[PDB]
Amino acid sequence: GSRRYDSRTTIFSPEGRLYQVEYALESISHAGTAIGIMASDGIVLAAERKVTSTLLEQDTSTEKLYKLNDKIAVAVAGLTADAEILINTARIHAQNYLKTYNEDIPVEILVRRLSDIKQGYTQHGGLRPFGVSFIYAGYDDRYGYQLYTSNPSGNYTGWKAISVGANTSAAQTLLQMDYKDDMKVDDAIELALKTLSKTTDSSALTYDRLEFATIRKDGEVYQKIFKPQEIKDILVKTGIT
Amino acid sequence: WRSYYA
Amino acid sequence: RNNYDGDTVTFSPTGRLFQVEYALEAIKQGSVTVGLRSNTHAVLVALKRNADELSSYQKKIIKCDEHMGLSLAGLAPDARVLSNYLRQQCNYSSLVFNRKLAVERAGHLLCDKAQKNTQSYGGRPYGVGLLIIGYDKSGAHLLEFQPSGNVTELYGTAIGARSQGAKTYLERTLDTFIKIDGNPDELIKAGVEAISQSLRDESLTVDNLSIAIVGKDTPFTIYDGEAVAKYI
Amino acid sequence: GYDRHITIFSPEGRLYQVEYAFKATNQTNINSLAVRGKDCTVVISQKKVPDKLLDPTTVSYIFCISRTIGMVVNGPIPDARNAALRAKAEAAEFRYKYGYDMPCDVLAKRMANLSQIYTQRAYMRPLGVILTFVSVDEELGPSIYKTDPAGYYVGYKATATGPKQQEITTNLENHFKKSKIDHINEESWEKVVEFAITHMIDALGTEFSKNDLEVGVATKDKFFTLSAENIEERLVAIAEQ
Amino acid sequence: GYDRALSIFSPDGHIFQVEYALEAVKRGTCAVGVKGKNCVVLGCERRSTLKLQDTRITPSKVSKIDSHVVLSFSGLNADSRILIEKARVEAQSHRLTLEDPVTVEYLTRYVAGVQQRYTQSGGVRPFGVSTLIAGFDPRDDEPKLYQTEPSGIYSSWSAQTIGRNSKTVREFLEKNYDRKEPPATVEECVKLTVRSLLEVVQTGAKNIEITVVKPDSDIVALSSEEINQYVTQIEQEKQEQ
Amino acid sequence: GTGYDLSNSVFSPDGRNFQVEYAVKAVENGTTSIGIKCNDGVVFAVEKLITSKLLVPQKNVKIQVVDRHIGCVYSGLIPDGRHLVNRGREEAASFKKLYKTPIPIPAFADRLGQYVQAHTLYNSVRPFGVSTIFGGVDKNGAHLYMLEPSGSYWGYKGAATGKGRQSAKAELEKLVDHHPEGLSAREAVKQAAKIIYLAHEDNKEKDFELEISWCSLSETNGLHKFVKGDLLQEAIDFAQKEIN
Amino acid sequence: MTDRYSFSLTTFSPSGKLGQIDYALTAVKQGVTSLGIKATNGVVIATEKKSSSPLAMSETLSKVSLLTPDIGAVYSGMGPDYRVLVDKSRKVAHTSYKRIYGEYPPTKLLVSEVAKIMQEATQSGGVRPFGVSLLIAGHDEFNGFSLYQVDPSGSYFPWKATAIGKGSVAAKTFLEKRWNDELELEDAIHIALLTLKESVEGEFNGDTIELAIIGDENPDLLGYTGIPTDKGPRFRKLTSQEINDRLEAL
Amino acid sequence: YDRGVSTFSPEGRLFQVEYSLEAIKLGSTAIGIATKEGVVLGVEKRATSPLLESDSIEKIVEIDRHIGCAMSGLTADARSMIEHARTAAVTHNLYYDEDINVESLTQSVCDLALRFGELMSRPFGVALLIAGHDADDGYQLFHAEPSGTFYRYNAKAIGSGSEGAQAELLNEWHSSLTLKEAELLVLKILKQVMEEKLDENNAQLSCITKQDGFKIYDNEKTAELIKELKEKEAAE
Amino acid sequence: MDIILGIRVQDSVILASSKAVTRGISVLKDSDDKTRQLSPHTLMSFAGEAGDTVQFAEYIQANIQLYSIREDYELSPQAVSSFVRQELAKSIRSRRPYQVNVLIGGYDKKKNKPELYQIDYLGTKVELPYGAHGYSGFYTFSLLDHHYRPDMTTEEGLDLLKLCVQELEKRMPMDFKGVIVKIVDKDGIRQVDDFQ
Ligand SMILES: [Cl-]
Ligand SMILES: [Cl-]
Ligand SMILES: [Cl-]
Ligand SMILES: [Mg+2]
Ligand SMILES: [Mg+2]
Repeated sequence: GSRRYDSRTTIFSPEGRLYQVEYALESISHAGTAIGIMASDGIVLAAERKVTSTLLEQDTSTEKLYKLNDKIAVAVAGLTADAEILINTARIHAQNYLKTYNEDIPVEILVRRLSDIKQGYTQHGGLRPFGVSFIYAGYDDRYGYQLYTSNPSGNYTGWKAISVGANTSAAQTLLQMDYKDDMKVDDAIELALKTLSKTTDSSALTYDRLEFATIRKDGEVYQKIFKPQEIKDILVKTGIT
Repeated sequence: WRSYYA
Repeated sequence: RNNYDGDTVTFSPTGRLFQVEYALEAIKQGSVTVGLRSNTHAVLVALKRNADELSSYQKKIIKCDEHMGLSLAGLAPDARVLSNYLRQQCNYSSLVFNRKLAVERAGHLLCDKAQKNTQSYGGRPYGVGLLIIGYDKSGAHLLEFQPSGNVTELYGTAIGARSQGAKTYLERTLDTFIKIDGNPDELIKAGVEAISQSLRDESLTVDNLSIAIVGKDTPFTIYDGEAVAKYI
Repeated sequence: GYDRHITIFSPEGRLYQVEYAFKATNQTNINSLAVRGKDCTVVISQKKVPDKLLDPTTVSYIFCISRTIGMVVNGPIPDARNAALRAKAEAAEFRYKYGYDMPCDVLAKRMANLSQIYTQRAYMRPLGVILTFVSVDEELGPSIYKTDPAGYYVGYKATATGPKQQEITTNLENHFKKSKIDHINEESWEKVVEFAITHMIDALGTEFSKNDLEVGVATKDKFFTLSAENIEERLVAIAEQ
Repeated sequence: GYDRALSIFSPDGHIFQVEYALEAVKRGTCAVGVKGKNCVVLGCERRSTLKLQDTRITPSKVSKIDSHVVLSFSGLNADSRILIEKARVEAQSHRLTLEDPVTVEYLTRYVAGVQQRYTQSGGVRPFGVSTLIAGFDPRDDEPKLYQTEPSGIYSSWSAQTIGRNSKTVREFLEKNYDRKEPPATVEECVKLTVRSLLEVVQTGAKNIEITVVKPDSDIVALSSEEINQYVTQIEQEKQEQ
Repeated sequence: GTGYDLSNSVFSPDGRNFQVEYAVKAVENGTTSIGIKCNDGVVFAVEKLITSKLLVPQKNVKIQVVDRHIGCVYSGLIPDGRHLVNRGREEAASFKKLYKTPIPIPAFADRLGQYVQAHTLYNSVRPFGVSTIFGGVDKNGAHLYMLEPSGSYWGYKGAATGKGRQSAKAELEKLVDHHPEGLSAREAVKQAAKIIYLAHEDNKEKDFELEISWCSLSETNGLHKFVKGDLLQEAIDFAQKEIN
Repeated sequence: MTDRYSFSLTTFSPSGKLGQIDYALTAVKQGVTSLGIKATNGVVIATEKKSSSPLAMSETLSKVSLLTPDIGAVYSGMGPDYRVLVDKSRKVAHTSYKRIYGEYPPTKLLVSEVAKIMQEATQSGGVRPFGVSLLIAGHDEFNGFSLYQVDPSGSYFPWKATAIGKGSVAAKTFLEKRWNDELELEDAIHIALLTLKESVEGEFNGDTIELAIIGDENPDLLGYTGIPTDKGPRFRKLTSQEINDRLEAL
Repeated sequence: YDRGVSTFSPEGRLFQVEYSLEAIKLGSTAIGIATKEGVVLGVEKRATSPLLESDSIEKIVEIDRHIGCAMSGLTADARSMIEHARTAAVTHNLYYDEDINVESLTQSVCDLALRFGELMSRPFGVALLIAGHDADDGYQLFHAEPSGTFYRYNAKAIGSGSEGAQAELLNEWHSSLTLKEAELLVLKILKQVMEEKLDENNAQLSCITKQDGFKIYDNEKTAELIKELKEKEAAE
Repeated sequence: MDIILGIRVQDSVILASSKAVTRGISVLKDSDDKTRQLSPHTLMSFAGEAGDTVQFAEYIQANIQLYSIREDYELSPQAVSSFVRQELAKSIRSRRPYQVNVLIGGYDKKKNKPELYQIDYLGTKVELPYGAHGYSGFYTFSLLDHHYRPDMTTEEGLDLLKLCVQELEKRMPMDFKGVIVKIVDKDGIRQVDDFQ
């Protein structure tokens, strides 16, 4: 009947690769670069907007950094609309865990479930994968500041600093050079902005094409998503403007 | 050839 | 045939249904079996087939009620499915209406069961042919079931490989065996002759011959083995 | 199979199955046109009975949907009766649920929306028909609303459908450009029926017998179809200028 | 409900999706397990194609199922979670309903069964994973080691390896494991395991991890320092003339 | 492009549904069968090829009844016909259960039509491989109808389908000339046997068996019955005479 | 006889592209031009009511559509897709917001909700993406005026102004020149009419143009009085006359 | 694939079924022989590596005390057929307070074989020798395939060696054989078609007798029988 | 009306639970441990309708054990008591609700504080220094209200508890066949074997 038009989206290549996962990764590699760097006292999220016009409003725009929770945030690389689906199920799961145990969800358990969902679209149901990769920046009362990455396959791994989207072999090579285990938050901020300015497919790096967020240490943890002006400021302070 | 038939 | 035979939901540009036609090919590879009837009895003769010298002889005849039974040629599993459905209907008729299921009506029900599996995607036609005999309120009956769905009432016929031999013979013997009334041994003898016209390098034995009879005052009975010696 | 077989986009951005569906609307080789009077609505459609063995009374493409709505179909009779039943149902349900009579335009919108669906869901083919709805709406006055296999619908001063659709439309355009109004300013529906048959003839370049046509009229009170005898009466008058 | 048959037979009797699933296992980091006289050891490779990754939080390749049983794997990571979860759950249900923890064989047979169901169910692809499951039966001192593969087959091994370069490591093991006299101490069992990972890992102790299972729910993972002592001592046994 | 005739609900670029047109081919290869409408009923008749003298005569009936007043006959894939008829029986029961009155003949036509049209809507089914002639007497006349795999149907004065359809149609068009003032139930039975015999010459290869049924307000009280026994022989005779 | 298309009709190609989304965009590009402009005290959205027969009655068809009393939508691409999205959008603003909070949704959230519906046509079984882009403009108390664009992929972004459809590149460039962050509403209406003027070829008047504004509240359009705190509605479609009246001052 | 799982080929065979038959041809060998003294099942273990503990190779299993089963092909496919048979035999005893007949239990297994389509996704890739005893038809051996069909054999061999091994059995089997005669006779044919030299580690024996039911021979017992065969052959 | 008592001293938490099981007219057992270990530092006691009582308990047990192995981590006592309350609160509006009450005592190895939790079959949850279920509170709360000090030693707690038990033996119509006592502290769960 209809079996003629089924592109089998959950099948193996003769080499044991997952066609749609690999192709989905190809999709993601043309997405604005996003970087995550974990300092000894904080975490930094920075990513690049590929969508930019004079008339685009940036005060009211979000495209890459999303708040999951008071203590967890994600940098998105890929189909932003696929990302929002995945975000809300995650935003909910976090609230379900809070309701059940009266504790905030530990960072890995949320990342594990979100990757568990992705993995599913990989093995059954005949749907296409989510064209999305996530950098998770979170803090919890057991492992502290944490940095994770997940992709369309549903695999996740933890990082001292990592990049997703466009030009990651370039950016990842730069992060390997200048990253030190003992960095503070403001170092990582500069390592982050200075890596993007060297890998941008654009002319120069301006505030109107960045999103930026830092989670750092009163005895609790604040989560800050910079406004256009705050980014412009940080860009001069480090001398890129 | 093959008698799987009754 | 090339592009139009991947399922039962595609007509050929000339109006054919290859999936159904290929089902008939399964019957043709099945072993020969013959049915014929007078005005008082109806008889089935089947040639049972073995695999090795060491194997049994695949059974070919299945009772459906005290008054109805059939012979099969083709995929034996599908006969199980169809004959089992036939047992259920015979039984429904008995329980709900205190009424033996008419052979004509079993035929209708079979046709309809099979036709479902020529308009259904994800299904397949039945790969078996059935000769159905019985004695009901209108007398002796013989039906031939085809996987197309076509059920037909005859005086005699044969299905399976080399079946043309017996079929041709029954066409000659017609006026003779219709009249074999009140003599069942003589109708079986008639059938055993008809089926012989379809042997090639084989003769009927106690191990491969299989016979069923039904009729007025004779509940559907199956003879195998030593019981069929009488007729060789 | 291709983007040619099911309702999915081609790289041009096209739904070929909607286009081929349109082609099938002409497969009957029948034209129809509808006009508005002061307080009535008339549809005219050709009637071609070529077989002496057919019962001419059962050959029609004009349907009585409700007491107030008439519908004339351009396209193959099986799809047309399929559409006709569904609309008769939708109109009866509307009355039960909402308590007034379903308006012509609303039914058009509702059938157009159903058409859209077969345009997007892959397992349903479009219907090869164009639906011309006429009523004298209790709020809107005389009304003509049309639907096609693309899920389009709109309302018309007047309209025409079929293989010579273009000539009839351009014919009727000119007459309204001359008269400077959007309707036949005639208080009898019989005269409006005559206008329709007239301007129909003039654009097809063919005369009509009482069996070549099929006529439906919509008034405040009801929608009725004319008999071959009521038609012969109209034609006679046309023959006297 | 997507139920297409994805694992089917091809004319030479193969089930390509199962076989292609094994290819994913061959593409995965190496895993090894060795039976002692009174213990079992599991060893894994850490792919060195990356860095700088946080290893505090990236999930280890050895997972506890119950407190007396562990499972390692080669293959797609995301798929592995599904097996580990199903198994961890079944481990608790056995305790609930039978008032006895699972035997190592039983838990293997369950995992292997899950793997098989996914090779003849519509809508799903086989698991791109092979497992080593090891531990001690409750109230029993004989060590146990089993291996499963995507097809659903399972068996037990005095020592065994899976993943990339497993062909070599099996040669090494096949010519170093005296069935008649297995490593008499834990200390020398981990040695024979680390040795065989050194044939294919090149190198470092941050690219190897070891886990020792001893009877009565005594399960411990070694640290890089702990492992390096065998890495450096193994390299001292190095020629030597 | 090419490819447009392998799935069912597919429009070809010239607006056709080839799978339905291919279904017609199965119909055309079928036995010839007809319907004649008369002054107070309908007659149905069909050709039963005697494949082999092994078939029991009179005993593979082809005309089916629906409720008590409707007759159906078809040409093509017989098992599809039974299916459609079964559906018709259900559809006639539903109508009577709610409305009490037995289903009016045009209302029944649309029940069948709508269902058959339904099987041209999806590539998960194939069209019906039968054209069907049916009709009966209702609260205001007799009605004859014919229904194609497309789901198209119209009311007829007389109708034919199958291998011999062209002889039948030609012979039926003749019937609307001599006897135009009206055709009585009884003459229509006779004429039916003539036409089947004449139409059989495109199947002269095999011998055949005639089967007629009728539904006459005056001769059957409006109920559908089979022409059997003496009246049957008289029409068989009338066929032999008028063919020689 | 059932939706046996349980599988996605939109899949990744080896190049990483989602083919069917791209093609949907193609269809949007063919669509008639539409645009929206944000001012300091209002927003404006306009498109061309290019009838497909002079016998069609252009007013019987609104390409500008009220979503809530404070939100309007216009589009470019396949109308029939847009139409069922306006229906779906109005319902969601009730079911997922009004019936829960007793307020209408704020612009960003409703845009988000429509976006979700389109995302799903990009991944669910047996369906094609939508063949439209939407420009939605509206006002809520805590965000003020806003303008968002929604694409067949399900993505949205907020604009000061933009245009979609046929003459978008021309009109986008035209808008970047004439837009400032101090425009009053009546000013944007002017710039709106002028940008549309370039993209339009036939007649250009108040019967061939559709144009609506999100502005001050019209208590004369409420329908009832006596509840002093019920303000609204901020959406308003311009009359045929109101359009011509401003066309002379062109 | 292209056709569809339930498709008939133009010669009247179900593709997926006959493709499924090929995988069995690749399976390790299994043989059964019937005698009025009992029925014997033997299998080639065929371990892949020398580190594989050859005891965990389970290709002969018990279904009830009076019914044993030997498998050949994609053996993972047999877990659920065995699970179903064991459930069927036990259920029958729950419902009727009597042992299930061997043929009835065979018919029940074969009913699974065709429960696939688009409900399993594909036919089973494994064939079964089902050996048992009941009081109605004495000692019995059945061959059940993924076609859904089954035959009763006095002796039968399935798998790699089958074609030749079956040819041997057709010569060597007779009705007055003894249980011990068929034991050796199975060991013979096994080493004849096996790729390894036969020992008590890559082959396994088992039988079903009325009095003791289904027992699997432990390596010790089979070993003493392999030797007993080495001496008899020959000994001319 | 079994006896489920609990007291949270300074360094530990103590659970006492009646030993008797009476089915109607006969006392079937006198050694019943109305307790399940939810994890190494969390202990739950229970009383209520028959069968419901252990079924619920063992279900919560297997659930906490599953969490422990999956996260290689031991849930806080607060979180266990929250998972348990949620489970009971679901049951109460279900078809057949569990008829079970529970005390939960655990040592929070992270805050290094003991904690006691009282939850009824309705999902009413409260943190207490001492608590009881059923009728036991009626005799013992006046003693505990009096002698209880937040800084008591484990030994002082046991003494205060002994008093409560003797008051229960004096004034309570049922022979509850004594109590089993268990302590939960920084070091886990031990059962006081000599309670006379
Ligand atoms: Cl209708
Ligand atoms: Cl559980
Ligand atoms: Cl209670
Ligand atoms: Mg939860
Ligand atoms: Mg499954």
